[PDB]
Amino acid sequence: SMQINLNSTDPVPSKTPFSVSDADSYNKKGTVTVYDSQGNAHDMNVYFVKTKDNEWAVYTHDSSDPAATAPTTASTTLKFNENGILESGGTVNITTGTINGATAATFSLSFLNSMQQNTGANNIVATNQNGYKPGDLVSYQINNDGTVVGN
Amino acid sequence: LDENRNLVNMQGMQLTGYPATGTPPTIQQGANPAPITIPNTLMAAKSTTTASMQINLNSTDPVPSKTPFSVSDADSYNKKGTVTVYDSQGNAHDMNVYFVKTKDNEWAVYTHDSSDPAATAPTTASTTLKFNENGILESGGTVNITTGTINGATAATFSLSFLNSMQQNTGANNIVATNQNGYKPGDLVSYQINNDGTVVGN
Amino acid sequence: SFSQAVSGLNAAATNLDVIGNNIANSATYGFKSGTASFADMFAGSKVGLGVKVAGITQDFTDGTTTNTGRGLDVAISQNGFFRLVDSNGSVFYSRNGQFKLDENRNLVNMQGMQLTGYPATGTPPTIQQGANPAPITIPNTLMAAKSTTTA
Amino acid sequence: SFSQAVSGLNAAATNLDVIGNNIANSATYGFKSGTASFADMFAGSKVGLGVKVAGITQDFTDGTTTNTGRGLDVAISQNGFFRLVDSNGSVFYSRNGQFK
Amino acid sequence: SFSQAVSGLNAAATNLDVIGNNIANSATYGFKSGTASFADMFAGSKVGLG
Amino acid sequence: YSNEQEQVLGQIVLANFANNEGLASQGDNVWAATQASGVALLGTAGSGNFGKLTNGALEASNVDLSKELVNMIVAQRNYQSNAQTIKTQDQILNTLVNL
Amino acid sequence: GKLTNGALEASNVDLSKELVNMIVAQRNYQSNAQTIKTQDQILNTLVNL
Amino acid sequence: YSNEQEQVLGQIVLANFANNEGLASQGDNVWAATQASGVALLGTAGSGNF
Amino acid sequence: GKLTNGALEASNVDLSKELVNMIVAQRNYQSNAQTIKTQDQILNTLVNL
Repeated sequence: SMQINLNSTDPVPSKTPFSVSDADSYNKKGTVTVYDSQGNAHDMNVYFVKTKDNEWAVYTHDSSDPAATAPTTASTTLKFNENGILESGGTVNITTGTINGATAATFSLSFLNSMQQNTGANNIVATNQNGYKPGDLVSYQINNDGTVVGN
Repeated sequence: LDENRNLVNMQGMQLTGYPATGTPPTIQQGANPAPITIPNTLMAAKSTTTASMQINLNSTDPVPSKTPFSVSDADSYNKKGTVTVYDSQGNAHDMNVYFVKTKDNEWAVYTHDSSDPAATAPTTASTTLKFNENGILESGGTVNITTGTINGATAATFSLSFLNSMQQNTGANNIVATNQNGYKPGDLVSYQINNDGTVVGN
Repeated sequence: SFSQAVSGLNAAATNLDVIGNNIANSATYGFKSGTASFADMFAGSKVGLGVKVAGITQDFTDGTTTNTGRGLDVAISQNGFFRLVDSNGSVFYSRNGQFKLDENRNLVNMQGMQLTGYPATGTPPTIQQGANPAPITIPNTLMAAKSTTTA
Repeated sequence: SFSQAVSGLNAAATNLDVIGNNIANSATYGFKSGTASFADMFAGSKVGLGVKVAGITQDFTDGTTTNTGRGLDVAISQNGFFRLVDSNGSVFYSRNGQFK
Repeated sequence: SFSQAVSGLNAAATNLDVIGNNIANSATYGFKSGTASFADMFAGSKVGLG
Repeated sequence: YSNEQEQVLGQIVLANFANNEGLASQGDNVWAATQASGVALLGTAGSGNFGKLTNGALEASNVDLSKELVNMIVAQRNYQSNAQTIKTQDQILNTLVNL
Repeated sequence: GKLTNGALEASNVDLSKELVNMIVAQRNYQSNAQTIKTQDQILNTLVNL
Repeated sequence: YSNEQEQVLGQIVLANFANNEGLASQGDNVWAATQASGVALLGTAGSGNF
Repeated sequence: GKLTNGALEASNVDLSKELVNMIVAQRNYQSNAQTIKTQDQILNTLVNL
């Protein structure tokens, strides 16, 4: 999940088409670190490019995979209503690459609660994901309600 | 202030109080007490519905020389003022209000949105303020004003008021007060507890 | 029946230890004082079984800013916390702004904890405000030249 | 208990020794001031076990340049260190420029 | 507590050093005098630290 | 650099917490985020809910020595009062045993 | 940096700062001594029970 | 060493037990592993549960 | 190490650090004496039965 705030006053980037190397080709870049089946970290980069007022094309790339194909097609399209609330395109199923033969992870990226209004600039409100890496026991505790929790 | 944004004591029991409901939020004392929470939830924008401009006018001002009106020409009008309103997305609309003296105690006010580049310059009177024998505003103090449509946001229409405006032998035309009920989105900066128990987030 | 007197003595000792620790760390840039919070432990009867320390609360008020001058030194005003990582990847936070460059040219504090931040990549490098925070490095490698393409 | 106050006294004494070294070295060509950096010693409990001296940091600010009229006297402006060798071949670095 | 007086003393010493440097360059062609600029150091509390 | 051109190597990130009192101190003037303090919100200085950075300066501790000394005096007196209570219970028990 | 001939780089020790820091340090030391005195009185009180 | 090069000689090992309270104290600030404490887990400092 | 002529290596005993340890060890000694007195009273109340 990625809740973001976008500015309605941003001009459309001049440098068509979108290029990862070209900073002028996109409006905003964010990163989310996901974990595959084995536990390798994939730094998925999500790019927001404004096309028409109330429209934002979203591209995705894998920064941990050296063999990931260059994104040439818009991954999804966020459309915000006239009140700045997201209307459609807030969820998309995305599959990462393969690193050292590890099975790629297919996960639903959701832009729920994302809003486009007259903020200061493009700011990412929150990012989260439900995957993790292998972990070793460090400590244990008994909470107030009696639940035993290992950290 | 715990992780869930509730006000709790050292032992974790949640402080209770009257909650705020509605827009703008106000304390509704008819409800049962509920735990007090302070979310970071960004505050959304409010498109303007009421604006007010109190101004004092000079009696000795001569009528504009260069008829007809042009928003470009300064000598074409007596006074120009700016009020910032906000649409559904919180975008800033800079309403320029133009004062041209027409006859004795009669002042035509024009409204033009300068934030929209494609908006046409007004050519017809938006309102005609009428001042009585001594400043006392007579009629025309309230006018419906419609914004332009900027960047796909809903245009905000609002009632703009000239109540308590006066026209006398003041030295020059200068704006006394400009108010509007709209605001742009804002993030939580601070929180405080007043001496009356109200929890206020700035 | 010493149930109350022993608890009171322990609470007084805890408070005195907190006061002494505050006195001792008086010259520790980035130190916040502490205060013990006490609570009674009535249990069924009305005799007031004793007292207990409900916790130790910090005092996160900004201290006086002293212009030591050393360039690396950075003082923080209002809210915020400096973010560091140890050799094992754990994330820690500190208000102490006394930094130095180690042998591998990594911004570290007195204890060797690596200061983190948004790194820059590309040519010319741009601050990757999205890129997950990484340790900040100051390489001494010679800077390459850019062929003139716009004048 | 006693440990916190003992550590505080030790840190204050170390600071005072650093100050004394600086003040006794006020007239020393190429000397750089020192400052003691302290850190607390929280360990598990929230009681704040005490403080410790994290280290002593030198202040490498360029000092005032004073002329002497000797041809073998040279001072390093900005950054840079004189490289010296002892009898055993061990290397050393110093900002003092008094040579004979 | 002590930090306020320390900051005041350091500012006064800086001003004295600037004045002494300006006097030392009383005869220095092309030299332009310098003056220190001071500002208070309020931080949260209304005491106005230094 | 020496070619009359500069580069940007990084930008120091700042962290803000919902519960400052929930941070567990690990020593060496270093704090660690735990369950009570919530997840760290990251940002830059001067933007959002973060204060700016002062260069060439350090933030000293907020420990006032006068208040600490007075509190030490008061806590010593409270400790001695509790010790007097302990002595009272000791004398009561001694009186009962001597019966 | 460049080298200046016929001169030496003096120390960077400013005396006023050293004096003020000495005053602060001594007072801190006295405060910690008072803390030790308080805890000593505490232990005496507990022993003399 | 004197040849401007350092050489490692070994690494101190750390042992953690499932039950610290089950260790049988042998005196001389020394503990011994027992069945109640369980088999000692060996490792390096600063990693895992060390 | 090197040899410096016309110089002497003074002792490494710091008086401050010692006096504090003297106070702490005094308190430990008094606590042990208190334990001895407690065991003495134990034997007394057992004997006088």
